[PDB]
Amino acid sequence: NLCPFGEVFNATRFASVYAWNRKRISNCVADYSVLYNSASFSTFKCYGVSPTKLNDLCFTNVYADSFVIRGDEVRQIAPGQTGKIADYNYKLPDDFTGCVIAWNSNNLDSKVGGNYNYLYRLFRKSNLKPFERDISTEIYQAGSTPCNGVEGFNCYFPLQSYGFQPTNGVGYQPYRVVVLSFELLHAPATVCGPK
Amino acid sequence: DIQLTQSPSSLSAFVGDRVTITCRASEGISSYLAWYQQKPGNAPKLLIYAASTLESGVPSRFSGSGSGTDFTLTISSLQPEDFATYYCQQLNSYPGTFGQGTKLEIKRTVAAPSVFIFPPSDEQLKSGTASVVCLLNNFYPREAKVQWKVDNALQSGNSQESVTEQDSKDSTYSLSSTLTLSKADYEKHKVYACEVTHQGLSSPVTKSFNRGEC
Amino acid sequence: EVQLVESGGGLIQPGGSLRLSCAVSGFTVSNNYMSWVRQAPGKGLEWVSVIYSGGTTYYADSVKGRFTISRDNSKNTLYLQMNSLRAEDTAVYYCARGDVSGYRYGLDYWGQGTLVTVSGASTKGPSVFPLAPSSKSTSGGTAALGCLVKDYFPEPVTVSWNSGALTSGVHTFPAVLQSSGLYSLSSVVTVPSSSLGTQTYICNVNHKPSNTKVDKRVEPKSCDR
Ligand SMILES: *[C@@H]1O[C@H](CO)[C@@H](O)[C@H](O)[C@H]1NC(C)=O
Repeated sequence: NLCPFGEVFNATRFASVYAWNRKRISNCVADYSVLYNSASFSTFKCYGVSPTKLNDLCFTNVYADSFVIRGDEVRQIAPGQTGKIADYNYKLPDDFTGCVIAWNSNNLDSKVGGNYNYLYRLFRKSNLKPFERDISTEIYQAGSTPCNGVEGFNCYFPLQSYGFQPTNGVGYQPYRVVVLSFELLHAPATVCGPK
Repeated sequence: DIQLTQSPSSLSAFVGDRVTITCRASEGISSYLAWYQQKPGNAPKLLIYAASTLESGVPSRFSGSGSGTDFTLTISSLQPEDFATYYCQQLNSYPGTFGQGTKLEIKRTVAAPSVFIFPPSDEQLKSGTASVVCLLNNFYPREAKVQWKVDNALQSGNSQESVTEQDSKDSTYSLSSTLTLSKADYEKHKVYACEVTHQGLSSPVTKSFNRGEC
Repeated sequence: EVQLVESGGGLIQPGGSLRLSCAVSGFTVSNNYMSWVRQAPGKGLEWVSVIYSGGTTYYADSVKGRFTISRDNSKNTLYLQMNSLRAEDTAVYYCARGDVSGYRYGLDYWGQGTLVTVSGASTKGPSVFPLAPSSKSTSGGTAALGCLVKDYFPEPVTVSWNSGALTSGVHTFPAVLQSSGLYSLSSVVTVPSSSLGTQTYICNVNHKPSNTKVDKRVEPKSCDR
């Protein structure tokens, strides 16, 4: 009964970071060695866990979050970071326990002319709390007069398209990111490594 | 980092001319580019954003195009109020690098400068310094070269230049260059000269004097 | 009617501190990306810093550790605390609405600007010297004469000829900043060489910072024996 990591990492389509995807991994045997022993990732950072010791560990549940961001934004998917992504799209807690895995996806997510399907929230009055997902498309009021759903002066559409083209500098190319959260509650452990 | 090369540095045009200003990014920045206009003594004004979106209130004659590395600002029919400096700006990443700028000046026929050289005054010499001045008067285009020579040694590193704004009546420029030496150095030589290179001159013009009315 | 009004600029010595303010009306500062951009005399534009509505701040590498952007939601005002000021920080500082990274809208509204001068130079009135017309080179044509307005601080100076009666042919040049930190400027006028013996030419130089008012008679140079 293997954990369906293949469904998460090898998904034909990833979510936009503002509407990041969460998959609750539970009741399965998890071989994390298929991930660590893979020359496919540019980023593989773990927090509160050793990456090689993951196969010895047992968790209540594991969460697999996934989205697409720029290469220069992958550094914001870590505890204690600021920026448009950490502040208005996907926020990790300071006591984060889990892994952050990223890889270049220029061959899949960039289009000759611009993709436009991948978005990010550009306007938000306040920063997100950790693991908050805001999918509101309400017109952003930058002044004193209400917008009333009409894009215009001091009334912006809150989301912005990435517009990924294969002629972008590496730090501006699309990157697929999978964040694995490790949950440890006073309840039975449903996700254990191979025994 | 991303470098923006804006070209040309200066452009000559008439009211009614179609003008194109170019901007070239060192890497693909998709449509993250803006265009600004700035008049002397004034804050910049946004013309175009998101590479090709005309900012509200900006006249239809201004238009931007491009995506990736190569961008252009077009002014389909110059109006008198469009003679200004124009800047491109990348909005892809910090530090939001601006281009070097393009000054859009009035086109005029070529005019050679009248060259005058002024020795240091006796009053100035009393206080220990000597300023030698070279004036290049009412010329067009702005491109001029001033070469100082002291006893035929080409001087480098001891002169400073200033140019006027293009004249509101005859569309010319004027230029002043000052060669600064100590009084002791000034008295160690005889021939002081400035050689001028300009498109309106068939060959360089040299104005000179010999220290001590010699 | 969008309005951005900067204040707080002025003369300051290297190593000193200064706070700029920017009172805003027409949009809510706390709800917008607000930037500081600066322009050194005769140079281009340079973005300085940004504050996000959420609180995040970014700076240009040249101002990191010395400048702090902040705001006051209640006064709809933006601030820039400038510590350890250097001569290079001499620029006109503009507050503008917008950001410069993944923000396609650009900087749509800018204030009038505030000039910050970072210099250790002492305020000094200029010395005024004549640029005597070449009397030896007279040909029944055009002569040039002038005034060298040397070693003054700060800007500006005003130059007039014959108390305003001589205006045509006059070119007062932009001042240049010398390596001593003082300014120097020249004002020239082209006149008919036939008038060098019958017409008096005087440049009237005014430097308000030092309360200096100098009138200089410019005459063709005389012989020696
Ligand atoms: C994704 O597909 C590749 C190619 O078949 C495979 O090597 C890899 O193990 C798959 N990933 C997972 C987690 O199943």
